Amino acid sequence: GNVQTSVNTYNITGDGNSFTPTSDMTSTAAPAIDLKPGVLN
Amino acid sequence: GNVQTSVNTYNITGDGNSFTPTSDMTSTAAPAIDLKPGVLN
Amino acid sequence: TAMTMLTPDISAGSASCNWKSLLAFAKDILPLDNLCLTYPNEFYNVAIHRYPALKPGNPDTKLPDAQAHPLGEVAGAFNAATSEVGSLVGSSSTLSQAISTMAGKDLDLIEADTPLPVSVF
Amino acid sequence: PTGKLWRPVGTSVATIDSLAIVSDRFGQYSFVNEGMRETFSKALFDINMWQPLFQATKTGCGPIVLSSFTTTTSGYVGATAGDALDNPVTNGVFISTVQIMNLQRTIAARMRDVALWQKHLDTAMTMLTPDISAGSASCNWKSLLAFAKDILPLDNLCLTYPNEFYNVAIHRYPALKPGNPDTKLPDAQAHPLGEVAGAFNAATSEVGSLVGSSSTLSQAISTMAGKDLDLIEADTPLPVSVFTPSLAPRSYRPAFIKPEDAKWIAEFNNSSLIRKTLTYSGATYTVQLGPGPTRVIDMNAMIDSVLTLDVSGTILPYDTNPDLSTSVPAFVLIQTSVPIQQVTTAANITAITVVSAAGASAINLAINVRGQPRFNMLHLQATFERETITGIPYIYGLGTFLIPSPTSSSNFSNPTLMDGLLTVTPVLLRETTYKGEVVDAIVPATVMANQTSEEVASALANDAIVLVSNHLNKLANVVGDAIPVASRTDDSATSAIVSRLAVQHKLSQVGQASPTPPDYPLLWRRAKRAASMFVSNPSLALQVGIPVLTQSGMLSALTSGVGTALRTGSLGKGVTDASEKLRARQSLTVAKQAFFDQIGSLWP
Amino acid sequence: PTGKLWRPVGTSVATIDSLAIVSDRFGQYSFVNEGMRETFSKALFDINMWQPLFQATKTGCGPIVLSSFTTTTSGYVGATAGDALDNPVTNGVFISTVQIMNLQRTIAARMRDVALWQKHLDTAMTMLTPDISAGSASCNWKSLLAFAKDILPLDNLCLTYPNEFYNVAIHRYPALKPGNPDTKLPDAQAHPLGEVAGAFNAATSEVGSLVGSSSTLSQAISTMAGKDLDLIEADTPLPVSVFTPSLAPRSYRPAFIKPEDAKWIAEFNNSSLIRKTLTYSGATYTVQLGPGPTRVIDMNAMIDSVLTLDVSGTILPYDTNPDLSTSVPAFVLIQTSVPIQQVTTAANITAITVVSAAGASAINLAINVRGQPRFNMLHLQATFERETITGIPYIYGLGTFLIPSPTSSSNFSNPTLMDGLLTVTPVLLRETTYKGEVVDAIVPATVMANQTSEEVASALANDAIVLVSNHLNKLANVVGDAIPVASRTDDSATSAIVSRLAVQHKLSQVGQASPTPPDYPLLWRRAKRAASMFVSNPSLALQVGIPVLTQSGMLSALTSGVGTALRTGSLGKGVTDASEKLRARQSLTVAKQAFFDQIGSLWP
Amino acid sequence: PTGKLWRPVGTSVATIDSLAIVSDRFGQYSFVNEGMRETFSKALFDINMWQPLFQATKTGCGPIVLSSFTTTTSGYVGATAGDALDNPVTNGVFISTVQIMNLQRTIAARMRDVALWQKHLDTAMTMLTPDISAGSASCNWKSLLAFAKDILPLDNLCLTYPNEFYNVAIHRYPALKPGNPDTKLPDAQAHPLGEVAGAFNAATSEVGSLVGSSSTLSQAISTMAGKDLDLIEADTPLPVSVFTPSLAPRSYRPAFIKPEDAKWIAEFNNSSLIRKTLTYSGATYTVQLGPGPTRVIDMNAMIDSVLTLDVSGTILPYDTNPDLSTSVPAFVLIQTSVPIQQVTTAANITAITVVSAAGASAINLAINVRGQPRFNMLHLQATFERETITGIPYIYGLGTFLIPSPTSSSNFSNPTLMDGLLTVTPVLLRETTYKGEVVDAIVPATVMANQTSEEVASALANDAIVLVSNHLNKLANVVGDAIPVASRTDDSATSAIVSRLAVQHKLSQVGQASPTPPDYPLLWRRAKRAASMFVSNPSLALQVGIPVLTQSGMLSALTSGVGTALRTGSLGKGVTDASEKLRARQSLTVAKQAFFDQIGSLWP
Ligand SMILES: *C(=O)CCCCCCCCCCCCC
Ligand SMILES: *C(=O)CCCCCCCCCCCCC
Repeated sequence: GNVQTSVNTYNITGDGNSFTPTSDMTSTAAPAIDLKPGVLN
Repeated sequence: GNVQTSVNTYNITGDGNSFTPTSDMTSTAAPAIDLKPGVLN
Repeated sequence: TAMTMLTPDISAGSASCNWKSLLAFAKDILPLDNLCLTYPNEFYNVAIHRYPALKPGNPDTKLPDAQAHPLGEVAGAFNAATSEVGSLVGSSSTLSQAISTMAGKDLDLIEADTPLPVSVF
Repeated sequence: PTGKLWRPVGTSVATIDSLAIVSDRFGQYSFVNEGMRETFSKALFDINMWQPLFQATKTGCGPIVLSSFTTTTSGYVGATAGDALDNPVTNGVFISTVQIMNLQRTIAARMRDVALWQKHLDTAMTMLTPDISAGSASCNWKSLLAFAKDILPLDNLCLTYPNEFYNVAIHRYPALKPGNPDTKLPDAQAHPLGEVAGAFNAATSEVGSLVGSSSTLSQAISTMAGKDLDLIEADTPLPVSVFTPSLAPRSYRPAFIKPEDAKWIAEFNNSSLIRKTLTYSGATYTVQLGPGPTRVIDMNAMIDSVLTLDVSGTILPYDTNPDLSTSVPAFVLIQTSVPIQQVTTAANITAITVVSAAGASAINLAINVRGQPRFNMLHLQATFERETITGIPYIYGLGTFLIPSPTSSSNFSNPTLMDGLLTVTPVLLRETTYKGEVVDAIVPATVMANQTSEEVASALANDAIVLVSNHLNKLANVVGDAIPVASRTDDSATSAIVSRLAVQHKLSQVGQASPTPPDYPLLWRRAKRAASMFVSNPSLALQVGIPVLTQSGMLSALTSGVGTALRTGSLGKGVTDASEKLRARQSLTVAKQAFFDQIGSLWP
Repeated sequence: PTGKLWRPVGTSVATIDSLAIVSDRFGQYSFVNEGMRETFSKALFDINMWQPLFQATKTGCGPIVLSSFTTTTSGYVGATAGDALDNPVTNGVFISTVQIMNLQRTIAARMRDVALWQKHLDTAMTMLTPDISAGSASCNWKSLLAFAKDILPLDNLCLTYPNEFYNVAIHRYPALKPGNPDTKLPDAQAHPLGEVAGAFNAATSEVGSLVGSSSTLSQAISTMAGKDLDLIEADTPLPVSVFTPSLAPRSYRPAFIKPEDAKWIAEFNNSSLIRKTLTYSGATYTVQLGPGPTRVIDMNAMIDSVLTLDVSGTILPYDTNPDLSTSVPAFVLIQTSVPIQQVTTAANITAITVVSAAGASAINLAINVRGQPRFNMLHLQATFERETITGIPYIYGLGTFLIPSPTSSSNFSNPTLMDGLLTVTPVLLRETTYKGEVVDAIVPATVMANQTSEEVASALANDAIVLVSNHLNKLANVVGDAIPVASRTDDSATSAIVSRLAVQHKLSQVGQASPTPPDYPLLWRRAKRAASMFVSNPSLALQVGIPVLTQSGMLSALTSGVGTALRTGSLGKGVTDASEKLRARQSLTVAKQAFFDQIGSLWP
Repeated sequence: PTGKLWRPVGTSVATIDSLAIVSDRFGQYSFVNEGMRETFSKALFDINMWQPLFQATKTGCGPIVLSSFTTTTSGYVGATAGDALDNPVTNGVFISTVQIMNLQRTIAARMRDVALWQKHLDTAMTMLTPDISAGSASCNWKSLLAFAKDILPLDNLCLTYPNEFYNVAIHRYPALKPGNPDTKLPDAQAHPLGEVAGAFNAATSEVGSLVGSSSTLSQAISTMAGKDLDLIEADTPLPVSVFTPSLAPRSYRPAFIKPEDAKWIAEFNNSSLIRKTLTYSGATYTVQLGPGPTRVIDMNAMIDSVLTLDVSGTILPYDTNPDLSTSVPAFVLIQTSVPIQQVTTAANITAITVVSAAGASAINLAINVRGQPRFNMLHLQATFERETITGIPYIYGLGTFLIPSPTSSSNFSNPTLMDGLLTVTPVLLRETTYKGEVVDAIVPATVMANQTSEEVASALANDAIVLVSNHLNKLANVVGDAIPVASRTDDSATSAIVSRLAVQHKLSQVGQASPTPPDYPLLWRRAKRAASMFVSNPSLALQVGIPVLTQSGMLSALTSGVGTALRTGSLGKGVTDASEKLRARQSLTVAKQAFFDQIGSLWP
């Protein structure tokens, strides 16, 4: 967790972070991208 | 009690709230609204 | 079920209960199917207007208000058990109530000396 | 427009022939229609996300803009000169072949790069369930971190780049809200790059989950149109192909199946024994057809399959009648002159071929398992073929014993090894079998309430019955799945049936005193268990004597209901019992909050 | 915008009621939003492709431009006057109803046309696997052609139009690269109309196949939200409906199931025999309840099903005790006064109803299979109904024998035909059964590690256990499928569990010398086999005494991990073992190149 | 573009650093790309539809325009400053976080609202199958209505709002055509809001159903790329993970499985008996290894599983040899010095551990079922672990009896309880087993035609064979499903094989008189049953001695054919037998028209 500083806009051990799940926003990237023949073109 | 922010003018977990009954203001909404025939018109 | 679940109504002098505890407490008791757990300060804002017990902390001085301003401002003022005389809302009705009967059944004329249809009873 | 772009090779005037795919040193420019940019953008978007980890580890090469693989050509873009003429596009955005190659191998190379890191980020992320589905629940960050500082095994990648993975993470888990730099506090809202998608997956308390209930429907709709559940009780010849019978090899236990319970299996019900002989491999053996009826697999009405009669664990009493031992058990065909069930004595049996014997007598195949010597699990097995039995009116497959010398001891034995678990496997799907005949088409409606209790369980692997069972079974999972045939909600399924019972019970009341006005509360409930009994055991609808379900209306009715029922579910079908379902989710988040509370104490 | 187009109707300013669906002589113009043109273009595009075969065979009628079915009207387009008012579209592209009819029946008519040819092109194309997945591999064209000139059966359509099919083909198989006319050499690049799609399906060596790995994820995501794998170990009442129990009729073998191993089956454990009588069809028979305990199906705790006790292949010793023969085997209910397991003698048994007898005594149902006469496969069968047993505290279903005359011979026999394979089929899904009681909701978490080894395998078709098993089974295939719980990759699944074991073993160490600092290398590995043992045999998580898996945390934990795990797979999840997977694909292309080499020699 | 919108925080000059997610009091504006508006519009469109029911019941709040949740900001929109710099969008349409919240909870709240009504509309709609699939068929409206006026149960919502539901309905069922107000007659055409979608689902008589045939293909394509059917007979090491083995616990019947038919099970084939002893729980018992060979589960070659040997319904002759009774049956390991199959007498058996005994002797576990006392269904069960047997060259799991006192009576008994149904469940997927060894990778091609008839059915739960069977099984359902391997259509599957047979039979003819020119009509037909026999019983392709199917070419060939075959189906694949399929649909509509005719009379 050693301080970095600019590489990325947020420090991990940074001031006032906060792990806190909300039933409201179910974390998700993009897995189901459609590529099948008919659907991709 | 998770922070909201604007939906309503007050946060519940907000700063310096205060439960404190006073014999002076007996909490009450409006139940006895008169609607009987003669009295409503 | 959440409000009365901590008698927000006393009738002589005051009496507080440090808010943190209170909340962290009902966070328990309240059964998982209420609606005061799904909207805390969406119910709280409705509540503040019905219980002059819950005084919300003012945003720009972060302290209560002494006075409590629930929408039922007057009605709630005139129900408090005023120490001079029991309760105006009570003593008032217990009277109009009796007045109703007195005229109604026909208590007047109770020992009238003359034929009266049984219906009159 | 769509397809490759073309341009007037003959110049100016572009007719349906003065065109030509504008190819060149880069390959052919194919048009990138609006939606197809959504994909390549959605793919690149998911890679750019990992920007902070690409720089940290000096891989990558800057953010991949999809505008680096395309171009701004203009011409007519279609699939063929003729139709491309009706799509004059100006300064459209096309991607040349050689480019369609990089945007491909780039998204592929980068995809590996991230696929790896993305795996480390995960073993650490999910390693503290950042996902609840009712209300919230925090877990003081210090602890959390100081905790994973432990658990995470020394070869992750979340220990070598904490806030190089954290920055990638913040965009995938709206659970981790980074503390704002100039107020040093969270944000209430969480802004992960998947802003919308993640919003529309949360288990919304009004109705289960839109992403769920939506698919469980489109999924069912697929099947309904696909297999051909529609037309499930159609009354007219249908090619077996229409039933896509696959992976279908059912096994039995004959020598038990009554002949009338399944046409493909006749029996030698004759008074005495019918000892015959046959020179097999020099040695002369005697097929028995012993005391009992000896049910044998008939050959006609037997779709050229792969019969594999297994004889194992089954008793082998060579202990008593010594006659039994020494005889090599073997599946043998038996051509009889007079039709079986009319074949009295040996002179009647034309010939007997040992289609597959078992090397080594019955005293090496044994194995003592507490007195009663059993059969060492072995599989005899023919490969019956429709035409190898051409002309031959009577012929039967029999997995008997082949005794090397019949005696008085084997006078009440009857060596039929058919008590074993035989497994026929239709090796030629095109041809089915029904009521004893081989056909190429079924008549669905015919097979309904036409089999008996066991004229079903005794069906022959890939025969109408087994096909008109594999079919109902799909339709049975579409209702079971999508439709709510398992609650007092008088659903579309049990509703289609109720309307039939009414229209039915209503005309049966027409003519005569009509002393009974139709019920309805009783009809709704009767049809509810009818539709329910179906979802339950799809098969039943084939057995004669099943209430409601077996009248010609139903099914033909049911399906076409369930049909339109799926094509309207809405999206919020999940509103069903979305109350207890919700209350159960809050139940879990309350217990998971309890977990975070320990992570929060133990590792302060 | 979307929906039908509306336009102001009647006198007044445009308003929410001024509007009216602009219908007319052509039907109603429905708007053709951007994406919906992608489909009809993608559909027509796939037809135009077959242009060279339409002219050759004089069918068709020119290329189908989607711009022939639409129009350029303008107005407000919504689903209802109210909302259509907020979509003023000018010169949008709408397709009128009567047109939405042709673009339909045209794409349908043409679709048949091509579907046919397209089938001939194929039996010839795939008839030489034009698809490899690692590196390249040619096959000198002359040979190839001169070869198919053979194989292809005389009724194809690739022999009647070679380079009329070839031109269609070149656009579907980037394997066949036509030789350019003015340099008479190939092109290196292959330009098939499916330029992009075909590029994005190639098994990219970096990560298996984007089209694969992508779907295997969205597929799992569907299930995860669908069935309701989430909430899998929720601790609170859940309607059976929430478990979509369908096609669920499990079969057993009672008269073996211990009474305590499954509440729905009590036994008459009494000293002597309990011969009772009953006039059934005139004739008086004696139910036995012989020497042993005779386990009988209890009626209460028996969800109104369709009990069908099959009695076949099972021994039938009418040979010894002649008493047994002559008795028609039959499933019979038995109402007892005092509760069973307290019912001593005949006077205790209230009454006995033959709910389903077998016509013909025990000497026609037999069939000799080597001394030991078996039972000709037959199915007795009641149709128990919740309320037909109202009030009646004690009643049991028993598939006994009904002896026409009890004797000394049958003094140690005990005619319970329950040794047969009974098959109960819940005929009314809404109601489940648990621990012996009938309910309408389960409490998942309760059924975990609460059954015993066999208090599971002895479950009753559609009972909590069988439901809390059908559920885990889905969640078991989502992990088994999507997540890599079968390699040393400490995946998201086995990771969610590890965090529980830590937090768990960590507090059990709190208070007292704490002489053991948590392990982790040992915890990771212990939780890996825990998550693995689950994917393996989903059931286990119900049996008391299973390491890790049965602690309240796990599962509730696992799923919610596996959950978020699927919602982030990326696309290149296939990077897992995409090395040996790749090396195996090159292995195949090397062997397939070997094939083309013979096609290349034999047919020079 | 896509992602959140950014703006030059440093003003004017927007570089790859002077940007910053434009967040604020509303959250972060995320861009709403063209297609993502299609969804939220398609979702809102399906809600607006229910407008007439929202007003009727005073819920709702007016029509939901998607233009109420968005905005018209402008800036650069990407996933990260770097890539967002290449998407300058002006006055794009973004939806702020707090808005992405309402459009969410609104569509959710409204979704509940309608989901409910929409359910009532249905129990009434489908309650008269408004969907036919061939030709038309009316049902005079008066009757219809006056009819449902009955059936519909008193708690619907279609009785409280008839033409408040009717107006919602008219837009979902193009069956109900409302009578036009100013000509008081229908319309011929039906204009339901789903105008197009409903047009493209009708079972078009030319080809089954585009929506069906389309999916049944994309569905198969998913699998083909997913599981990894491609590479199905790859000849090279493949991690077991590549086979996603899940929910895989197979059960047997050892003490029957020949040792050579399955390496994981050796037998003590020794002359006399081998009575050993062992102090178990104080009491001294004698393991027997009786008269017969007593096949025992070998421990090496036994993937640390969960062996659970069930012993029930199996005979228990404590009646004869009294020696048997009193002995607690129990699964026990047996470490032998000299390798088994070479272990002659007691002094040879190193030690014997009772890994799991059954409390209570063999006379409480019994239960008389007609003379022959059986075993009360009970499950003994070890938990074998790879390394608990480290070093130990010889050790075997044996579910024997543990007699408390061997006698002359048990001199021909042999107490192996292995005749029971043992169920091994691999508890650690990563490791597989092949030919007796434990490995981490299979070599597919090796397992083809390498097992024998029963060297397959005797496979050990999660061993190469069982894995190279679970795999073919998927590929078997892709062909069975998508491809027409069940009709005389010489499909792409049976075609890929035919080309192999030719190339094969053609070179075997090279060199020598070549007196036989290849056949082809006979080859096509031989390969048709080969591809067909595969779809039928996928397994076979593992057994030595199967025509065609087991030559190295096929399969590796087949799949790669079936592969490209699915990636071209077109859409109208349903044209296959779309004639009888059509004729069957007309058959149903003729019978359903017959129904409407009664609804039309009974309720006039
Ligand atoms: C410094 O690296 C100390 C360890 C703190 C973080 C290491 C990784 C564990 C936390 C992950 C944060 C990013 C997403 C999980
Ligand atoms: C967050 O919701 C934590 C729980 C705190 C409040 C929940 C409801 C109990 C207190 C009620 C406040 C409004 C009027 C009772």
